[PDB]
Amino acid sequence: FKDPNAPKRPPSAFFLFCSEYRPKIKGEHPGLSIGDVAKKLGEMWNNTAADDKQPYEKKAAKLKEKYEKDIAAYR
Amino acid sequence: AQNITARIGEPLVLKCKGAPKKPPQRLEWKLNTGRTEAWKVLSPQGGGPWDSVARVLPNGSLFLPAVGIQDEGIFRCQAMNRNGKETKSNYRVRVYQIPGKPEIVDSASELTAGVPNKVGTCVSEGSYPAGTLSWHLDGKPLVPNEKGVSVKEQTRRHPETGLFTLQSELMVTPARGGDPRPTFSCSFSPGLPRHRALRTAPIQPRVWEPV
Repeated sequence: FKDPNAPKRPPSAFFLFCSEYRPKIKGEHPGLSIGDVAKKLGEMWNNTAADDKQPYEKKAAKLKEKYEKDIAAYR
Repeated sequence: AQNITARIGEPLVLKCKGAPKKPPQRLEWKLNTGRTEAWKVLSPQGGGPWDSVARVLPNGSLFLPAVGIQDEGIFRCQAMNRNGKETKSNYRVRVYQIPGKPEIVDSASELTAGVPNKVGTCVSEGSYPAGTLSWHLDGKPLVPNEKGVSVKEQTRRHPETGLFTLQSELMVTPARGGDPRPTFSCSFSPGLPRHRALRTAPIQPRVWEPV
């Protein structure tokens, strides 16, 4: 992803949109789906009261990806 | 959107052809209402092959929230959608949502007339900037031209909770008459649309008996 002291192609997963609705492979729960993390991107604000409970949008991939923050983090 | 602390992402300059609503903005559909640099179809949406910056879209789900200075306003609207005209806007919002609860500061009541006034407490917020005062304390009409009734500005200030502004009635002619009845009128607006305010008193120089 690289060059001799010179940019990475910065690592971040964007696949995991659902951060607190999906992830329950942890405690009581051997099963929640691999699809439950990527196609349900409205999660966190749908835990609040009746004020502003709508959005969740942005993410961050890896592969070439982050040309705006931290491709400088090896450039 | 355009006058709200809320949602997100559709591209204008005013009433010429090619102008969807909610700020901001990202290409040429020109200038002077809004926050980003450029003036049309907008997303730093994020995801996909430009997850660095964005996901730009042709179906029209492309995202950034709100208002400002330089994006969808005053233009001779040849900034290619097609058309066409000299049209205008400018908008910058402040916060308002579902309201509530009372707000309390600034209360002290009785020193009748004559000397430096001390604490005079009547309320509001909301201007660019807030306002003024006068010289009062509390009641029926004042007495003219005696020893100086004075400023509000030792009252318990707070500008933007909505709980101190102007009280404008003129004892420019000050008083030594008697009872707590020189000047009084202050009464104005509450504070904030999540929890609002309420109102308080005139401004106070003491009368006495060193009899």
